[PDB]
Amino acid sequence: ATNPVIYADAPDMSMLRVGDTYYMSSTTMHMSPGVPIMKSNDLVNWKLVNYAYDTLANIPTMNLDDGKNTYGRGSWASCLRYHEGVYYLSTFAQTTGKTYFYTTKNLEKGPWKCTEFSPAYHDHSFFFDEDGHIYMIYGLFLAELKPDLSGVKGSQLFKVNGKYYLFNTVIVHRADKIGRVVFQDRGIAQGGLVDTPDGRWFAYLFEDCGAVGRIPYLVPVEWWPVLLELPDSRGLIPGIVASDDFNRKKGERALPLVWQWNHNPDNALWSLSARKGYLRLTTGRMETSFTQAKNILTQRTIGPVCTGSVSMDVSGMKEGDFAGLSLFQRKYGQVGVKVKYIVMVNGENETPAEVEKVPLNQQVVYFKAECDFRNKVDKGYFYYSLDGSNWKAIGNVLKMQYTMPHFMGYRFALFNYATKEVGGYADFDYFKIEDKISDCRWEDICYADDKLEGHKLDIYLPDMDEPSYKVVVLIYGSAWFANNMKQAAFQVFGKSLLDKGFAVVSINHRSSGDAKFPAQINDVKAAIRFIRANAAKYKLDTSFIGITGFSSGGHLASLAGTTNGVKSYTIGAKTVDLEGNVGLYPSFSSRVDAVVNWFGPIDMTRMENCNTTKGANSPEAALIGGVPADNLDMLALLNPITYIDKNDPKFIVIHGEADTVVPNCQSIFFSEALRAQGRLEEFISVPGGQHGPFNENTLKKMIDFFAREAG
Ligand code: NA
Repeated sequence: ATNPVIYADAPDMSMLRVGDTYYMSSTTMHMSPGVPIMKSNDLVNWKLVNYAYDTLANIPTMNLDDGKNTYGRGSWASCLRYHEGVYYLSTFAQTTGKTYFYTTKNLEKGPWKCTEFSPAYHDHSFFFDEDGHIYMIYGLFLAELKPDLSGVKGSQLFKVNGKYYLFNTVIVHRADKIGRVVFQDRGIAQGGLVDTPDGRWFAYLFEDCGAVGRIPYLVPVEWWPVLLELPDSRGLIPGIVASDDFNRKKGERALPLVWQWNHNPDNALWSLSARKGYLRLTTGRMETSFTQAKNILTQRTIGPVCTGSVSMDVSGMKEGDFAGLSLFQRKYGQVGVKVKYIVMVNGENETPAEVEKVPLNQQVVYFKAECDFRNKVDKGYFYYSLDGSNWKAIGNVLKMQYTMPHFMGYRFALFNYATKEVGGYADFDYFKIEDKISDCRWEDICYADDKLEGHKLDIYLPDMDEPSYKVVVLIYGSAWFANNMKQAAFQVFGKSLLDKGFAVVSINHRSSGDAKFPAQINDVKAAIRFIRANAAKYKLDTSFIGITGFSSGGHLASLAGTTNGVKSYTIGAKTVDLEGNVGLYPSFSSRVDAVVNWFGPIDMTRMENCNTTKGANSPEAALIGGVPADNLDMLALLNPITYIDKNDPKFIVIHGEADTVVPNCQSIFFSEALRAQGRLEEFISVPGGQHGPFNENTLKKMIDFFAREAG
């Protein structure tokens, strides 16, 4: 029984009481239907009962025609009143520069008598006075409305106890006929007064809580007003957001009130009688933009965490169509079946970005979208699935940002649109929403105390519920040039390790552009230090931490392997701090228990023709910030062979016979040095070859090895 009383995007509240009931209008801007009315009995448990209108206007901006929109605009702050048996609801819109008035004797069922006129009065608060005139404030200005509401002859006005209090930081204006600071706390502003039958006062207001949107707040009021002891809440399901099996009894609302379209729907192109138990979105138009697509169906996202889901059927789809689930704003995130490949897109940046792509060989497919708003971390994880339960992660994390436009919370979104060919369809069996979260995925976690992307890692647990998981780290091949390719490492190893029962931790390291060696190994050891220190939190059994990587990721994993317990080292004139002071957990161990090295470079003194150094242009020259031939000491210091001993971990080195960037010989140099001191478990020489083209058998041996050393 706490605040926020609604952890969801319900901005520009206009609230009132009528007996034992509470009512509240709201802003959804460019959604259809518009101006949602919500009912409550306790000020705590809310539910949608009605909307003021279906569509606002039949104009290109509102209809998403001719590449035009009205995102952020549409129906804005409304005014809700009850006077002598009739409910009175007003809003305005810059989308048509008009003010609209709606009246009914039953706020839940209707019907509405409607009127409209120009201009739009900005955040107007109309009021019935006991002098018998209908006033209206806005901006601030005062004026008198006509009787039949066909024209005129965050302001919210309330007369209490024969004094006029206008709400607008919150700033109340008192007056006897028709100025202080009353609240200044986390910018929780805009609203008015509401009383309880027993005479307790509250101020209904909202905060900007980031991605989730703009969330209602109730504050107790004492008497001037001076800004929870209310019944127990039962969340926002099914009041504000609900699941839908898309099954309808005789004469039932076709779409629960929880549903609102993006802009004016094309009501020709969706149906619930096409396939009984299924929603069928059909295409009408070829699009160049996701946000110019019609018949995107939506509910709100909810805090503090949430998860949406769907089941689809792709048989109907045509060449170039794209239908799935979205976390939807300007900076959106998709996951769906494009034509068939399962695909994620990340539209954070201007151009959309297809991240990962799996082929589909079924027609029934599932999707899931998670949201972590907890302390405004504001991240969206997408998954797919071919099955009821077995959820396969896909693509990067969506770093949600509350942008303007669309000036709205992130919504779940069912979509299906064409790029090449119209007529195709996509069935949806159900939509499912829950206030739970898996917490089997944390991406873009900082393992040092900085914002640098070089110091970011992604955690992944197996979804098989177990108190703790043994860890395996992934480093990426970049020739030490990338600080941002931990996502690529996951797509290669991730799934296979996860099925065996391993927690996976792909990490980033600072590029050779950012810093020079030993920055790269300093980072690896810091990521590991972080894992142990935060182990309890992410259910990580750090009795075992494996580590692996391809090319430079193999190099760094190997160098990590041989330097267990090594603080520094000195060859010739050159010393090199091998552990570092990157994070804030130097207390903890940077050890690893098992290494697998995929065709990593090792000895750059024999990198060229298995003999000599390379030029000042080669990746190793960039890594040390110096010309290899003349920095022969430093090349040995970053060589893992240097640090091999009997009590180092077991290794598995793997390398193709036709690898044209890192030769054969590098791995063999390493495996011989190891095996001599009993460290090499297995050297694997793939006849195929090539720097990556990594197969069923080689992959399976990685798993079986990590499993043997872990148990
Ligand atoms: Na050693």
